[PDB]
Amino acid sequence: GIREKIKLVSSAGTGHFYTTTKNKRTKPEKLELKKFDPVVRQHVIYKEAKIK
Amino acid sequence: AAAVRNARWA
Amino acid sequence: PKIKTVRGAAKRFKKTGKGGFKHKHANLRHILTKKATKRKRHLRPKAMVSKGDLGLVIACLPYA
Amino acid sequence: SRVCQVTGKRPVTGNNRSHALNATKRRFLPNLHSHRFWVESEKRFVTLRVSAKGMRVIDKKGIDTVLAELRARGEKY
Amino acid sequence: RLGRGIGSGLGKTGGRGHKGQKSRSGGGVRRGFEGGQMPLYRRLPKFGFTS
Amino acid sequence: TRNGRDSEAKRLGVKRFGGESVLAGSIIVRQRGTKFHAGANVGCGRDHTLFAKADGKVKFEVKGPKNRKFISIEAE
RNA sequence: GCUUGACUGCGAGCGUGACGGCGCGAGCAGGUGCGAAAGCAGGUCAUAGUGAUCCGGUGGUUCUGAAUGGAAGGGCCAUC
RNA sequence: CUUUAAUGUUUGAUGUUCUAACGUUGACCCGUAAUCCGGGUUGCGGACAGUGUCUGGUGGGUAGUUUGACUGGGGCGGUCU
RNA sequence: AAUUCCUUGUCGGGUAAGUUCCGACCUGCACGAAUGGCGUAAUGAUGGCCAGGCUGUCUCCACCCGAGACUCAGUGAAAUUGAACUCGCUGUGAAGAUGCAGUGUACCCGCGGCAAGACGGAAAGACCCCGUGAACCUUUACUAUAGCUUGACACUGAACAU
RNA sequence: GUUUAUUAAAAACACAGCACUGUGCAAACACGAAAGUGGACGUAUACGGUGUGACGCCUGCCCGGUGCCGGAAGGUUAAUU
RNA sequence: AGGACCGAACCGACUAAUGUUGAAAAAUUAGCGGAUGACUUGUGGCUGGGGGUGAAAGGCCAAUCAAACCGGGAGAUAGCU
RNA sequence: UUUUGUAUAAUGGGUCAGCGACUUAUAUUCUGUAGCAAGGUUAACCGAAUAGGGGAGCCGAAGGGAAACCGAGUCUUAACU
RNA sequence: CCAUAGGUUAAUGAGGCGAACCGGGGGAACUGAAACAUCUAAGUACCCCGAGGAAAAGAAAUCAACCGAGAUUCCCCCAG
Ligand SMILES: [Mg+2]
Ligand SMILES: [Mg+2]
Ligand SMILES: [Mg+2]
Ligand SMILES: [Mg+2]
Ligand SMILES: [Mg+2]
Ligand SMILES: [Mg+2]
Ligand SMILES: [Mg+2]
Ligand SMILES: [Mg+2]
Ligand SMILES: [Mg+2]
Ligand SMILES: [Mg+2]
Ligand SMILES: [Mg+2]
Ligand SMILES: [Mg+2]
Ligand SMILES: [Mg+2]
Ligand SMILES: [Mg+2]
Ligand SMILES: [Mg+2]
Ligand SMILES: [Mg+2]
Ligand SMILES: [Mg+2]
Ligand SMILES: [Mg+2]
Ligand SMILES: [Mg+2]
Ligand SMILES: [Mg+2]
Ligand SMILES: [Mg+2]
Ligand SMILES: [Mg+2]
Ligand SMILES: [Mg+2]
Ligand SMILES: [Mg+2]
Ligand SMILES: [Mg+2]
Ligand SMILES: [Mg+2]
Ligand SMILES: [Mg+2]
Ligand SMILES: [Mg+2]
Ligand SMILES: [Mg+2]
Ligand SMILES: [Mg+2]
Ligand SMILES: [Mg+2]
Ligand SMILES: [Mg+2]
Ligand SMILES: [Mg+2]
Ligand SMILES: [Mg+2]
Ligand SMILES: [Mg+2]
Ligand SMILES: [Mg+2]
Ligand SMILES: [Mg+2]
Ligand SMILES: [Mg+2]
Ligand SMILES: [Mg+2]
Ligand SMILES: [Mg+2]
Ligand SMILES: [Mg+2]
Repeated sequence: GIREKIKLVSSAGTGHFYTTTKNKRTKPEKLELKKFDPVVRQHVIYKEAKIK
Repeated sequence: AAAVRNARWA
Repeated sequence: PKIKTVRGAAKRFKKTGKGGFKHKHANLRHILTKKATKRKRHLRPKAMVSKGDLGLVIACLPYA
Repeated sequence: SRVCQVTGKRPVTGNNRSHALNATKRRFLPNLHSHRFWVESEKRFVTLRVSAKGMRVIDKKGIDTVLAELRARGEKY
Repeated sequence: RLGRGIGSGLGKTGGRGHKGQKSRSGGGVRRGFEGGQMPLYRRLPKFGFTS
Repeated sequence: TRNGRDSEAKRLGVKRFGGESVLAGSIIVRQRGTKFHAGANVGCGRDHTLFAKADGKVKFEVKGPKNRKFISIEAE
């Protein structure tokens, strides 16, 4: 296994985040997706970040 | 006492 | 001498109203990301101790 | 034996540890040294087996005062 | 009163069966032994705190 | 040798037969591929597991050009 | 072609396991996407792609805070 | 800023000249009828050596142990999800 | 070859016939130079081989002298032992029968003898395996440690030179 | 010559000899928490350790590995600050 | 002169027979080796158990030795019989 | 006795007599039984003392939740039919 | 050189023995963990020193929690 797990952090500043994986050889650009944020009870854009 | 007789096989 | 409770078991089982013991589900510590959300959601709520293990739990918990 | 004549420090026992915390019995001995102390009243040098911590108290307490306490314990010189 | 003749019904074994841990003097496994596996009160994780 | 391996049996097959009364949500058959197809008042899971969408009796029937076997629930 | 339902809280009722557990699930709530709509979407035709607990790390959290106010630490949530 | 050179500021590194700690299993005197010990005198060495605490390295010299199971006996081979 | 598996290698010597011995060969499975190599007089309750002498070692045992064994008197053990009214054969059967089946044989009981059997006696098997047994020993197994060694600080102060 | 007292006396051990190495004498080393003692009342023509094993003729090539010895510029690195 | 020769005492213990619930818990008989030496022996002394001592066999250390004997931990433990 | 299985030629026992192995303490659960009963009961200790006193405490009558908290409800969730 | 060390007398005291209990100086392993290192056994066994009829401890630089308690020792609870 060489694919590495990443976290998608909401832009709303609630601090909620999702986690997923992404291929590092391809798709260098950051991942942007519209996902539901339980804190604000709305679907917002989640931005890629680093798991630490 | 004694000394374990060695008439045993292998 | 007084019986000594198994302290490791006392930190994971609580006696309920009808004499049962509740525990949290396993498999939700550090490999949970690859598990489906439905699986994680079902593991979050508290669970009942099975009938087969009831005797073992009571032996470990004589004062509660 | 390895006993300080001023402070009374004597060997004590403890454990050698390790990165695995394995404990083995050991001994801690005082930093004893044979020194010739100048006593003004007798204008003489008297040799004492003292620890390094004992040396510090001699300056603070005075050479005569410390010897007076030793005489209360009672010993040869 | 086990081990007091055939008629008693508990003779020659004392109700302990045949050559197990329960038949040994002072024999038997400790509480929570699951045959070798870590018992259920150790498979499961700790939770909560005491107030 | 380099063989002698297998997996635990997954206990597939028909769980409730023809004419049996079932509760809503009860799975009737677990299968690999659509051996049976979902009919009236019967749902199909993500693994083609057919489950009851209503209470009633299990009925097997054969209809359609493909001569397939269908499972339906008659909710009285 | 357009998109992120690879949604969040839940879940009637079942399946399979000695158990730990694993699997299936209509429907409900909140917010979505694609459709003109009926409707479909809680990842991938399905069945392998995996590792319990302890310990430690990270984020969040009016849960706790050993005189009191904090804090440390612990708990919970997310997660390594 | 680089190549630096000098200049001012600081810890150390050896070498040396010391003695006063310390060493002397150098000489001499006394305790003393004494190849011990102690004291004195002197010489030599000397801020070392040596020892204590802490610390890195080394260390079968000496310890406490581990070194799996299945298996047409066992080992070997193979296997363990 | 104390080293050669194939192997009783091949050749020569010795014997009537020599898988050993002696001499060579080299194809050294898998010799080799101070974990020494090759030789070496003497020495050896040293190993192997050969010859002479010598003999009951043997062909092949015979006789004789003593001490037992045997008989009598006296004293008087031991290991072992579930109980026995304790035969052969064939078959059966925890799969090798005094004890089962069938069948045969056999009056009761000593004494001197021989050891085929009683899976004879001795000793909770030393081989094999097992136990999450024990012990010693080995090492670049693990974790330590005495010891050795390094530096800091303390015992331990003051000038000078770089 | 020595050896398994009580199944092995040997080709085993020892052996004189040989070589390497350590050791400057408060010697190395060894026994001792230490003092001390042995080494040795000896001083490298001495002592310890190691291997070889009279004598005769001789003992070739490899320092990569593992040890040992020497070097210390650089890299890395403890306690301490 | 000689760790020289032959050979008693003395010492060793190579072969064979006997004995093997011994005459004897290691001997006897007939032979055998050494027999002025690294000989043998008497009487004392010293070295103590992870230690001693060992011309080295894991030998010996009170008929016991790959860790003596005695007491204690101790009714160690024994998934075995 | 041990076994799938023993007349077994598998273990045990020469015989008799005596002795010889599921106990004790504390705690806990279950059953039986007795007492009291939404209550039950004391412990140490006091005490002429198996009485009586001592209710310190313990269990039960209320739970849910990690907890704060709420409460015949409570937790889960923004909220649950 | 005084001194000091040392030396000679004279007074007192101590020496040893003894069961357990007590304080202190040292201090295991078997075992348990179904192995085994941390841990357990256990500061137990044992050794050594000292004391008494008891010993030890003891008169708050203690606890409490904004109310208060008031040396030490021992018992029952708190509490597995
Ligand atoms: Mg019965
Ligand atoms: Mg049994
Ligand atoms: Mg697709
Ligand atoms: Mg152990
Ligand atoms: Mg095996
Ligand atoms: Mg051959
Ligand atoms: Mg020939
Ligand atoms: Mg030849
Ligand atoms: Mg060779
Ligand atoms: Mg060589
Ligand atoms: Mg010869
Ligand atoms: Mg001849
Ligand atoms: Mg008899
Ligand atoms: Mg018979
Ligand atoms: Mg037969
Ligand atoms: Mg007869
Ligand atoms: Mg015979
Ligand atoms: Mg055995
Ligand atoms: Mg095994
Ligand atoms: Mg012998
Ligand atoms: Mg001898
Ligand atoms: Mg012999
Ligand atoms: Mg040699
Ligand atoms: Mg080189
Ligand atoms: Mg080299
Ligand atoms: Mg001679
Ligand atoms: Mg002679
Ligand atoms: Mg001779
Ligand atoms: Mg002996
Ligand atoms: Mg031992
Ligand atoms: Mg003993
Ligand atoms: Mg014990
Ligand atoms: Mg026992
Ligand atoms: Mg029999
Ligand atoms: Mg018998
Ligand atoms: Mg009752
Ligand atoms: Mg009362
Ligand atoms: Mg009350
Ligand atoms: Mg509810
Ligand atoms: Mg254990
Ligand atoms: Mg008194």
